[PDB]
Amino acid sequence: MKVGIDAGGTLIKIVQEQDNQRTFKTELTKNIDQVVEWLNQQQIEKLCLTGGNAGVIAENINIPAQIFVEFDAASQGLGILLKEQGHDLADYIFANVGTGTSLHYFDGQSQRRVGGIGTGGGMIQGLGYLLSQITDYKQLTDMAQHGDRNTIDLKVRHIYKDTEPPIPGDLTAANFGHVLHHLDFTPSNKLAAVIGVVGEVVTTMAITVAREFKTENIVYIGSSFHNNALLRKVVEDYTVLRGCKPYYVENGAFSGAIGALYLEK
Amino acid sequence: MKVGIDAGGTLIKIVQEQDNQRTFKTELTKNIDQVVEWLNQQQIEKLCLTGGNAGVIAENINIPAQIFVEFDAASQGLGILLKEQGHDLADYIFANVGTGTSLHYFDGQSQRRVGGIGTGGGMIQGLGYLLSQITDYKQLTDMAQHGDRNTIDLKVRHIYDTEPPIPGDLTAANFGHVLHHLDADFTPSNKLAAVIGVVGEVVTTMAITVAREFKTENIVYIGSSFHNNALLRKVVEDYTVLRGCKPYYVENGAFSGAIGALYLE
Ligand SMILES: CC(C)(COP(=O)(O)O)[C@@H](O)C(=O)NCCC(=O)NCCc1ccc2c(c1)OCO2
Ligand SMILES: CC(C)(COP(=O)(O)O)[C@@H](O)C(=O)NCCC(=O)NCCc1ccc2c(c1)OCO2
Ligand SMILES: Nc1ncnc2c1ncn2[C@@H]1O[C@H](COP(=O)(O)OP(=O)(O)O)[C@@H](O)[C@H]1O
Ligand SMILES: Nc1ncnc2c1ncn2[C@@H]1O[C@H](COP(=O)(O)OP(=O)(O)O)[C@@H](O)[C@H]1O
Ligand SMILES: [Mg+2]
Ligand SMILES: [Mg+2]
Repeated sequence: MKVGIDAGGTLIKIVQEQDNQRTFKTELTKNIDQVVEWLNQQQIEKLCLTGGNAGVIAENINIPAQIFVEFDAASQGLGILLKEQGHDLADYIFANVGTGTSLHYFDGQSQRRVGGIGTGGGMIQGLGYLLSQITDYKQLTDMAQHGDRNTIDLKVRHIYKDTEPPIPGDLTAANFGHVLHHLDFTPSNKLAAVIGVVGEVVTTMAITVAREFKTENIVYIGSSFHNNALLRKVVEDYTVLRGCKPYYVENGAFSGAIGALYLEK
Repeated sequence: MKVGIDAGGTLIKIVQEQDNQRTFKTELTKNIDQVVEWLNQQQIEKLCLTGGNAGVIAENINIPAQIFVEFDAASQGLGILLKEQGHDLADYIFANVGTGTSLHYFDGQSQRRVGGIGTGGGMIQGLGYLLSQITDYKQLTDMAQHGDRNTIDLKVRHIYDTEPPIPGDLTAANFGHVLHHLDADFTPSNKLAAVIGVVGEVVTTMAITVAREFKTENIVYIGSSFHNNALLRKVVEDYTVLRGCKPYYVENGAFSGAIGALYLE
């Protein structure tokens, strides 16, 4: 029984490894006390930790464990998942959309963090609550899927009216830029708008560093995508529209947890 | 007299050259017909137009107008103002924070658009409205200046008693602290500071990124989004300096396109 844990800002991602068969488990970071409780009802050969709240588990537990830096673990665990699912990428950008967003360039050998931005799942939840007073994640994201962004977001065509614009008319020109023109807004529409801006910024920054480091492959991981097809859709379609190849990975959110186990030896 | 006009998504910038004197004027883009009726009264030697709404002006007036693309006009005006204000820059990014944001790299001889994002002035107004119900720009910005982002934004140190792999004071996630502070009723000022906060962080991030890519330490910020918004300017200025780049703000920078259309011929 080997256990990899990525204790991040919002979710604790738990990977158990036993007989080459891995099981996946997730807890809220708010419930970190229940993860410690659970760990001590377990027999564990090796415990491998990563992410911001790894210290909290490390100090509150009796058994020995080892801490690894999340950027390396994510990069190592991601690489493992990609290969198992049939993707042979000599290089790629990967964007880790957790509570916040961290961007890395994997050159084929190692990773380097090339950027980051505070627009992630934290903002989806945070700004989502402020606009809808919903706290429940499933409730929030499900509702957002029905949303229409037309009355909230402003497109290039809306600025350029009938004159042909210098860049595609369909692009978002300003997020939340149509609001002051439609003053006569449902939580669906508002929540979809929040997810939309988060998506478009992440994709923008991803595509920019992808171009900077001369690769067309962009991989998107993080729990921010779970139960949120709209976010996934917003990211993939713009990646494609800029001539890059988006990649999604099953259990991609557990890259840090798996990478920790791999970094351990 | 001579008249240059940048008719944008939110503001119409008007530069009047008469008797060796410049007059800088702003009218709301909702009042475009009003601007049109003013142009028809006037004695004008040369009318030069740019921006998305330039076409609405041209088809409604009774004199000829020369139309140019706002990217080329913005660049020409900015290079004029820069040289006039003592600046001798070999190369730079210029970040145009208008209704939306457009990023450009000036190599010495010409500009090329290197990216954009819909986080800008129009987001500040629309999103600000949803969180406060304030539709008056001046009320919106004034209110936001005394805002405190502490209880709303999530920093890197808050995710990590551990030493983080990147500086702890940085924003990890905008609005990422909201779920932790549910009990607090969030003041309009504090919410609006965080709106301005995320807009400033995204644009500055992208401008720093493209600056690194095109190998320039100079980033010139323009656009009327900075008008009456010390917070935005500060957010953008401090983080540009934070990342080892030189930020430049230009007197009449928001009128770059209006000036530049008069000198693009
Ligand atoms: C911190 C962390 C690695 C933690 O991983 P996780 O818990 O999985 O989200 C991840 O959230 C992250 O990379 N967040 C974004 C950190 C970042 O690169 N911020 C730059 C955006 C920014 C731009 C301007 C800023 C600023 C911050 O602080 C003040 O001025
Ligand atoms: C269009 C315009 C030049 C108009 O000038 P102005 O009125 O001076 O702000 C300016 O607002 C601008 O550059 N806006 C941003 C356009 C852009 O580069 N968008 C990319 C961000 C984006 C990312 C993903 C998207 C998307 C848009 O559309 C849906 O999918
Ligand atoms: N069951 C859930 N509870 C809360 N947030 C969730 C859940 N499922 C997905 N999320 C989303 O995932 C985000 C966290 O993503 P993750 O990659 O786990 O980041 P971290 O490593 O910071 O925990 C949340 O902010 C939210 O947008
Ligand atoms: N008088 C004003 N009324 C409304 N918004 C203003 C005003 N002055 C400055 N702004 C801000 O500047 C933005 C417009 O910037 P600008 O560069 O003029 O954009 P555009 O070229 O699209 O008109 C607005 O979205 C708003 O945030
Ligand atoms: Mg994480
Ligand atoms: Mg403009």
